[PDB]
Amino acid sequence: GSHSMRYFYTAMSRPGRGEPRFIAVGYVDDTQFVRFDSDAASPRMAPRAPWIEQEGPEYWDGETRNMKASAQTYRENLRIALRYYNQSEAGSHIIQVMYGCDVGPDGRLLRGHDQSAYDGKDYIALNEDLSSWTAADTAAQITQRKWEAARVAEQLRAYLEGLCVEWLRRYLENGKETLQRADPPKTHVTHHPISDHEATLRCWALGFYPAEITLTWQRDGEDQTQDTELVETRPAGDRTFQKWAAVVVPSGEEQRYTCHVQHEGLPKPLTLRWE
Amino acid sequence: KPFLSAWPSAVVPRGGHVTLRCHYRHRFNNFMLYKEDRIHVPIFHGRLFQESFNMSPVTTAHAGNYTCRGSHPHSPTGWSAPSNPVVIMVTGNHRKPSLLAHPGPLVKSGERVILQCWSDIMFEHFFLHKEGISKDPSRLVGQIHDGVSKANFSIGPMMLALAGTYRCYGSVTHTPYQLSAPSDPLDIVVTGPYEKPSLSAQPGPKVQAGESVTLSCSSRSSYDMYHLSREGRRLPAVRKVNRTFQADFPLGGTYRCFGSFRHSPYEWSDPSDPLLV
Amino acid sequence: QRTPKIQVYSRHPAENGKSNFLNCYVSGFHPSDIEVDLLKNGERIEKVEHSDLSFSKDWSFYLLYYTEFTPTEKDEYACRVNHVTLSQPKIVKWDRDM
Amino acid sequence: LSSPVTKSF
Ligand SMILES: *[C@@H]1O[C@H](CO)[C@@H](O)[C@H](O)[C@H]1NC(C)=O
Ligand SMILES: *[C@@H]1O[C@H](CO)[C@@H](O)[C@H](O)[C@H]1NC(C)=O
Ligand SMILES: *[C@@H]1O[C@H](CO)[C@@H](O)[C@H](O)[C@H]1NC(C)=O
Repeated sequence: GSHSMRYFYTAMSRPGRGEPRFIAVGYVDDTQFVRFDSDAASPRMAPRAPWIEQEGPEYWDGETRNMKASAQTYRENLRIALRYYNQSEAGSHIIQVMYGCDVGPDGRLLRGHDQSAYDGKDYIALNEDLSSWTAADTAAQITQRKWEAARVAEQLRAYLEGLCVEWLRRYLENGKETLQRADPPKTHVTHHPISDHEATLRCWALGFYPAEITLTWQRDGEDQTQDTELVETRPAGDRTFQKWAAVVVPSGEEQRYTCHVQHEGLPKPLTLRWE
Repeated sequence: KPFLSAWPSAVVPRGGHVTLRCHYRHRFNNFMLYKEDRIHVPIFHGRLFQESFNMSPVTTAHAGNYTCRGSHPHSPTGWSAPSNPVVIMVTGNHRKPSLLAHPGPLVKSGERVILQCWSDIMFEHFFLHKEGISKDPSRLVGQIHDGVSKANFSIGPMMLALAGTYRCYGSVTHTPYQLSAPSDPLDIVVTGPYEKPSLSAQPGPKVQAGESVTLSCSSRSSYDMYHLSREGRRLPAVRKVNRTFQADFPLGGTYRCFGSFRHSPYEWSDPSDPLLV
Repeated sequence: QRTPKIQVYSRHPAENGKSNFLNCYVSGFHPSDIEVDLLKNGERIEKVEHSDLSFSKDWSFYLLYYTEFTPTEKDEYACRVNHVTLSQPKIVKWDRDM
Repeated sequence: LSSPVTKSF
């Protein structure tokens, strides 16, 4: 602990360019493990992580049925959205959904999530109590009174408290060696002249897991918070991550700058100096 | 390969209009069309469409199975692979068949319904079609029996995506893409799983010749609108002081009421308890 | 409508004459429809694979395109990206130091 | 495992 399981649905209309498309991906923490694309010949829920591949036929059958139903549902939801917002049937629109659970050190449920968006903007969300909704506009309000009538929140609460947590625990068990063993970053500092009076110091962290990490630059103990170039964390491609942090320094004071790295794969925090 | 599509519908009546679009390499720009067997013989004597092929008005000549090829220079032939087939079916060529629902048009969620399409005329094929833009019709062979041809379309497990208005068409042997006139429309409605409302009467269910009787449909759920149904009407709901939503239908027969929300005409709640007037 | 952020980088520390993987990581964009090509000496590398479409908590999409390459200092590698928010295709050249 | 709960808008 702690760990999370998330599902990401994307449903897209695209008149003239293709049939409506449904894509679903599953994550445990920062690792994707399943996917579904309705644009395949015979769409099936497919494995994306090696530790789920030895799950049996029953699992892929169940998930594929569920996903086909979800695809149908969300196509119709695109139609319904069209009516709700009084939009033309010639435009391209997108529904996004993310849902899932967070569990702690002992596998007990910490948090439930279920959020939905339409055309990039928040549409409707399940509240922390997992028994009510929050709608962002009037269409979303229609959806809310529908779901309240259908008692959706209770079924959702049921899924989040049981199946979601149990399967998450089983997954954390299937791939313990890659999901629960943090990979520490390989770190190093590089020097890149700008002017003859300025130079960039770049702190590199490579091949770390999981994705969350802290890279700071200190000038004699003070965090250069608002003068640090912090590039977004990026995937190496082998389920690990890369990050760097650059600080521009006056030449001759490279010594006064240190890079501090914290990551759960590290016993103690690192301090690096360019030499 | 290009993506071929018909707007707004592939099933189109005579006198109507349908546009064929060919999307290839992020362009609808430059394509040729083909029918079902002269596969490498472009129609209109090999006419190039610099624009989406608009057919208007639609005649029975237009009916057929289309594929398109996109202009791809620096390429084995200068043309792409064949696109997805798109069948233009022209309706209004024969007497309409009949369509009926078994057991009825009101279908509980998760349950199944049989849409039966039958006719006096010996149709070779039947097509079930749901009213809507970009929809494919379902085909079934016509069984001949006792002087009538018929076909049983099975629809289910019932969800909102299958609710709506249905028409069936017939086609004879030698003109497969020429369909009959549409049958009289059938509104298939899914009921539930929205909680059922309560039904009452004012002043009561016992009524004689002289005076008024109004049915009150009530629920704690925010139904936008109530439907009154008798065995064998539509009113907006008003929010009452005790936070109940209610409708009052000013009027024998057995009645039930169904709640429903806005912009969603084909999905109703579970039926209320019956109330006989 | 949101415009894509692009990163072009290797999976391992770049060393000339050694097997490696080239990554164009695109993110923060909306809608989903996007075009991404890995260029070598100006022209597309076929055998380019990409990850499945996912998105962030701000509902912005992200994708990883990648190919197997061998870095040399004669060859130049880049990534070309087109999107509805982009008037003209954006090209980001691979720099071993970024 | 993914949710079996229908979310019809
Ligand atoms: C349409 O044509 C394709 C090939 O040209 C064929 O495979 C398909 O069966 C045809 N569809 C119909 C409904 O005849
Ligand atoms: C077809 O539908 C109705 C009722 O199900 C009726 O004509 C007949 O019983 C059905 N035929 C079957 C199920 O073969
Ligand atoms: C709500 O108030 C109306 C008065 O118009 C009454 O007829 C109805 O029974 C009330 N509903 C409930 C649930 O008490």
